[PDB]
Parts: sequence; structure tokens; C-alpha cells
Amino acid sequence: AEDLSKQTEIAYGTLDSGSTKEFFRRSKIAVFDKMWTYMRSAEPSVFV
Amino acid sequence: AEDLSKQTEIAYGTLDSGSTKEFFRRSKIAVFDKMWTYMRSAEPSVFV
Amino acid sequence: TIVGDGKYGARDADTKIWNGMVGELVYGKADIAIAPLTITLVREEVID
Amino acid sequence: YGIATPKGSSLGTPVNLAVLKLSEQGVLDKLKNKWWYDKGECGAKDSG
Repeated sequence: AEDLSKQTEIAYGTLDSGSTKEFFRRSKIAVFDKMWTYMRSAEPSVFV
Repeated sequence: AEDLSKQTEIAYGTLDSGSTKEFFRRSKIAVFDKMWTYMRSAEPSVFV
Repeated sequence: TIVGDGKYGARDADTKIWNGMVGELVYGKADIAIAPLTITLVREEVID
Repeated sequence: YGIATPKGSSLGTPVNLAVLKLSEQGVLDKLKNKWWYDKGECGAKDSG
């Protein structure tokens, strides 16, 4: 997922609710918090 | 300084005290906090 | 027995009710749940 | 790996509720991200 951070031509997403979405939102890791910012403002929706 | 983060064969440092050292220690930015971790545990000392 | 609503179940925000399969262990409609029940904090405090 | 307690002792319930609160907040991950990689002589950037 470190290489999903630095390569944003591949679109990664999660489900609309669940513990998987709630993991990145409260995360304070340098990899995962940046991976939540990319989920935060990407349209068409990566959240399925 | 984003390219000083991802390339650690060049050694960057600050002075032993002052506002410059105190900036990175309290920083909550994804670039600068990682640049303080590299200052934190690098010997011979980058702090001059 | 299969849980009826088809949810693993979490605490409702307002009514403080449990639904789903933890709603069967706390409220006593079954005696044990061998199932993909993810260990969390909100589920530890009600069932062991 | 588990924090151990003598059998039947009073630190059976709050220690158990503490660890699942630490893994919830990511504080176990941020302490495992640190002591294995902050104090790491050759980081993944370093060989990278």
C-alpha cells in the first residue's frame, strides 16, 4: 500500500460503510492517512 | 524538502538549538514530521 | 441456527440496542457464536 | 504476544479493555511503526 500511495493512476476504494472505511479515517500513520486523503476527494466515487 | 524526504543519501541537519530545530519537532505535516524522524536517529550528528 | 437479519450487528446510536449476532449473544437467544466476529472494543465489553 | 496477569486478578478486565482501545486508536501500530523503523539503521528509503 506504500506503492498505492505514490501512484495515483490506479484508483483504490473501499465499501460505503464498515470497519475498513473507519480504519483509514482515524489513522495516524504516514502511509495510511495520505491514503485516506486520496479517498476523501476523488470523484467518480471509489466507495462502492 | 519533499525531495530531501525521499532521498536519504544526502545528510541534512540544523543547529544544536534554536527555532529551526523546534519547528520540526512539533510539526504535524506529512513531509516535515518524517524529516524530523530522520534527524532523530542519525549518527554522526547532523546537528551542528 | 442462522441469525435472521443477516448482520454481524453493532450498537445502535440512539436506542442502544444490539442487532445481529451479538444481539443474540447478549440478549441470550443463543449460547455461542462461531462465526467471523471481528474483535473490537465495543464488542469486547458486552460479550467475551 | 499477550500482556500476562495472574489468574483471577483484578487486572483482568481493564488490561483487556485497554489493549483493544490501543489497537483501535492505532497506538499499537504507531509504536510498532516506530521501534522497528524509526530506530532502523537502513530504512526502506535508505536501501531505496
